[PDB]
Amino acid sequence: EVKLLLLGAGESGKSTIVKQMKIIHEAGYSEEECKQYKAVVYSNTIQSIIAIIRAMGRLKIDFGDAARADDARQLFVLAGAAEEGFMTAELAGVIKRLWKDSGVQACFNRSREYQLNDSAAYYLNDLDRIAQPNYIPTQQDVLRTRVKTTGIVETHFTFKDLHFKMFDVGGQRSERKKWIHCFEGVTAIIFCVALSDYDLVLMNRMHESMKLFDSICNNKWFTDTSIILFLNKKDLFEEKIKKSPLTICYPEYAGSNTYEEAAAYIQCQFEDLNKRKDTKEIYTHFTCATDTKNVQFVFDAVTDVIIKNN
Amino acid sequence: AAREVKLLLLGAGESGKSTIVKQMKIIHEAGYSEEECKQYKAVVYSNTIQSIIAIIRAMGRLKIDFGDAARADDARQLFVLAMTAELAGVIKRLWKDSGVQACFNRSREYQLNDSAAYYLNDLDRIAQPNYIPTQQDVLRTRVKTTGIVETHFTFKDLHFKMFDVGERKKWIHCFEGVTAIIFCVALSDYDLAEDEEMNRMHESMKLFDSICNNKWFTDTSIILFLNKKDLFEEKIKKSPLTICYPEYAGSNTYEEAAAYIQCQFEDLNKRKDTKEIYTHFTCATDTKNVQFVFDAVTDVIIKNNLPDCGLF
Ligand SMILES: Nc1nc2c(ncn2[C@@H]2O[C@H](COP(=O)(O)OP(=O)(O)O)[C@@H](O)[C@H]2O)c(=O)[nH]1
Ligand SMILES: Nc1nc2c(ncn2[C@@H]2O[C@H](COP(=O)(O)OP(=O)(O)O)[C@@H](O)[C@H]2O)c(=O)[nH]1
Repeated sequence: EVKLLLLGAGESGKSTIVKQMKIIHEAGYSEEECKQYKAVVYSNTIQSIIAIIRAMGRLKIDFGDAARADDARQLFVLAGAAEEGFMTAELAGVIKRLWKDSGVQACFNRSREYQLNDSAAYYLNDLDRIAQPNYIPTQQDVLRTRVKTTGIVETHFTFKDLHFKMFDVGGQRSERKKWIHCFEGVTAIIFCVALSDYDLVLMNRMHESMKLFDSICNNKWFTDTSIILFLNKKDLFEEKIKKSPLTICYPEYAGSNTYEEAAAYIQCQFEDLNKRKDTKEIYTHFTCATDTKNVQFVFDAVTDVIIKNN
Repeated sequence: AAREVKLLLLGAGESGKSTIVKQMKIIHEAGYSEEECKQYKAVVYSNTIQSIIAIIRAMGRLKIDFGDAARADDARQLFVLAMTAELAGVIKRLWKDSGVQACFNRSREYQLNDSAAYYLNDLDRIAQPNYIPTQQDVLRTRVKTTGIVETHFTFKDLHFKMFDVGERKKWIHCFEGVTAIIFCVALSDYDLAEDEEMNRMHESMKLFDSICNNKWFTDTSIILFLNKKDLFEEKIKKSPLTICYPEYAGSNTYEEAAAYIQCQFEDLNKRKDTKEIYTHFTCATDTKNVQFVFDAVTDVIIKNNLPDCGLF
């Protein structure tokens, strides 16, 4: 029986990794279980479009089809009386026309300049499928779900004759930091880093993640804890690096803005934080948390290592 | 912030901690929507199944026979069949058998969910192919808590953070600035964990003794919830408190037994001069009572554990 502790800044993907464990080892999501997330998908979806639109204002930008001005105001009024767990084709229509707007899509691409759900685009596009009244959220839909984790979530599953007891720690900064403390001496830690946070001006979000990793990695609490590093959201990174310069996050970066090199660099910047390199090793994997195939492959490796290290 | 309140739910398990949690959602936020409830259809069924199963499976250990020998058939199916309107049938019939009912009445002899009768006596409306469980049905569900559950709610201009730990031991101390502890006690447990050392009540007492006197919570208000008083109100009429406190010489009446049990718990406070215990007789499943109780709880927190910040 092993105790794995998902760690890392919010939105790095701890939760998504939990679901993948469910989907990959125990059973997954019954058409029944999925139905549960209908309200979350709607919530996320509406949240995504509102954010983008409410951003057009600040970033000073006009809608494509001048008429979308009506749908904009409509969006809000309909978001208020929204009966969670169900979305009206009326609202479904408002979002749809807005998402297909020239100026709105322009704001969407200027996404880094504000806060926007990673899943924003994924849901919005599939809006036709999701707007249906009988719509049953797919496993991917569930995986793309974004819900702030509170308290500590604990999942169980057996893999390779091993009883895994995983832990995702939500809660505020301090008590979280304090909960981590009562987690000193865990079999393993899977620290997640959202690679796509390099170009975000949230200190830098990436450096923040780094600072956090530095603490966990060189912390006396985990001197016998397999520090596993998930350089996650590699997909969003790839689509992003070809437009945004890694320099934004690392001015001391001489390489080129290409997935391979930049990714490699980020991995370097994190691994370099490890002080006791001769004593303890960092097991890294570039991941796409939402990608089940990727995560199974990756978790396979994590297990193997876990097995040896003990 | 001064208007931040950290609440920790403690107690023995099946003592009503999560029921309080569920209640905080129903009272201070929205409650369980038609959809959300539908989510619990399964647990309500499993709860129901393991309950009737627990009864039958116990008839044996207690040398009990079915009323009408015809049920022995349904007994067989129940197992080799585990909801279908067929299952609903084997249940209803078994739930009516005199012998079963008699086994159900000796529940203290074995382990049985407290919502057993509730569900079973409502099996019809429940087994309905178009069953949408009620908040109450949700409230009566039983499902082990894992990890740490957290609930946020604003009430009386206070921002509450309530925690329920899933077993729970060194994690209770893993909290900082805990404003208050709501310790739950299952009153109806007096006449019955594992018949190992002491009975549930004494277990709970050990638990409370440990917490009530812990110096880590010296600045934490100790709220005691003598819970499941509704179930307690019934058992005291047909089961002596002596089963739990052999030295008990009082009458087996709600009022007297309840007071006694309160005393046994409050006596444990080894710091009567400095630390006060705020006791409440509750029915975690009763939304009305919970809010009433919780309203009193906050006034206590406001009036005893908060800086002069404006609420009092
Ligand atoms: N595109 C993409 N999205 C991801 C990936 N991992 C997580 N997400 C999404 O990013 C958001 C945050 O994920 P979550 O697990 O909640 O992060 P957490 O707060 O660290 O637990 C959710 O919408 C996830 O579905 C990924 O690798 N690629
Ligand atoms: N009738 C009745 N049932 C209760 C009461 N409190 C809790 N229950 C039930 O007792 C069972 C266990 O409660 P739960 O909150 O899970 O206890 P926990 O293990 O301390 O969290 C559930 O079926 C609850 O619905 C009560 O006050 N009256």
